[PDB]
Amino acid sequence: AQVINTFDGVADYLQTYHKLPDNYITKSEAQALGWVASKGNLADVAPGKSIGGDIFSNREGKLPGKSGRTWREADINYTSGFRNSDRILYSSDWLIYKTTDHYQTFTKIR
Amino acid sequence: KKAVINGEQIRSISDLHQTLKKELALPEYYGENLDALWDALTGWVEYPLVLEWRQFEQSKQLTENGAESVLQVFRAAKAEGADITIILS
Repeated sequence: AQVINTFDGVADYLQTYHKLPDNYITKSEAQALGWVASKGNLADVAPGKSIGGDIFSNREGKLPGKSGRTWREADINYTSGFRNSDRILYSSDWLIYKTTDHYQTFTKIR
Repeated sequence: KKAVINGEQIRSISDLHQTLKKELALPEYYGENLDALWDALTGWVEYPLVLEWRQFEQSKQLTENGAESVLQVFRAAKAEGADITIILS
């Protein structure tokens, strides 16, 4: 399959192809496959996949907002079990940020 | 899963997030912010979930609009489809 799930791998991919790598599925899609977050069974129902592609509402307003710009997020460094605290954030106009502390702080990387 | 918040005991927005951390069995890395809460309510917490928020008004005081912003994430999660029942008493 060749899973791409690193900050720079996904970031590069996001900027070069304007979409996430094939190893990503939204929370809703994971669910339809039998994902029960509290079970930490994502790898069991969708091997090689990670949660990604869902709209990021930037609720603390930490990321730069702008008219017409929408943010999305995707899990980074996930392989199996329960979800970690790493996320990649990308906007419609391709600004890329990351967080490794569950959205407390962000670092711009592109 | 059941979660209880005694509003009259919430003295800060910090108190609120730590109470939620415990009551919802959130990950140890819980970001203690609105984005981390949404992420926990939609990709971590167990369902069905019942949030009983007692003395909501009193907690609304010692946290500013914080209590309201936290409540909105729960309602937003419910709207997203999460099976969450909110009791504001």
